[PDB]
Amino acid sequence: TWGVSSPKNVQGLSGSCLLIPCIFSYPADVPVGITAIWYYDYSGKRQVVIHSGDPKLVDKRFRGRAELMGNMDHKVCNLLLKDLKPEDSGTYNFRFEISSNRWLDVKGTTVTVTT
Ligand SMILES: CC(=O)N[C@H]1[C@H]([C@H](O)[C@H](O)CO)O[C@@](O[C@H]2[C@@H](O)[C@@H](CO)O[C@@H](O[C@H]3[C@H](O)[C@@H](O)[C@H](O)O[C@@H]3CO)[C@@H]2O)(C(=O)O)C[C@@H]1O
Repeated sequence: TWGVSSPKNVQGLSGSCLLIPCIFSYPADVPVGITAIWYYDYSGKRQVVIHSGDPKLVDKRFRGRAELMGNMDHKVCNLLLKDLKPEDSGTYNFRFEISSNRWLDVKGTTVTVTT
């Protein structure tokens, strides 16, 4: 079945890093490269944190501070956020595109960054 599995909320500290564990799934009948995209505040600012298809789409606010630590071939979508700022608090949502066969996790993971 289609889905993304990750903690609902995670806490982080200013200046530190945060690794959001992530595993995704899709039906075995779907023909398969997979594009990985992580959004920040999808329903609002909708800024691109990670984009494996075209890194040029990444918002300047995240360039050099975020990296996809997962192996898409192994269905791992781990997100590493570096040099955390209080402004990084908010919800991050993963989206993967295969080919109609695309999926956006509406749940996402909410990050809280304190001093
Ligand atoms: C396998 C599959 O069916 N993939 C669909 C996906 C998934 O259903 C979805 O990602 C699961 O979360 O939906 C696709 O279309 C959706 C996409 O365009 C999003 C963009 O935000 O909107 C969805 O419609 C929403 C709409 O935006 C809301 O305003 C409304 O209240 O609810 C609608 C849903 O009922 C689209 O369904 C996708 O690309 O993600 C199409 C894939 O084929």
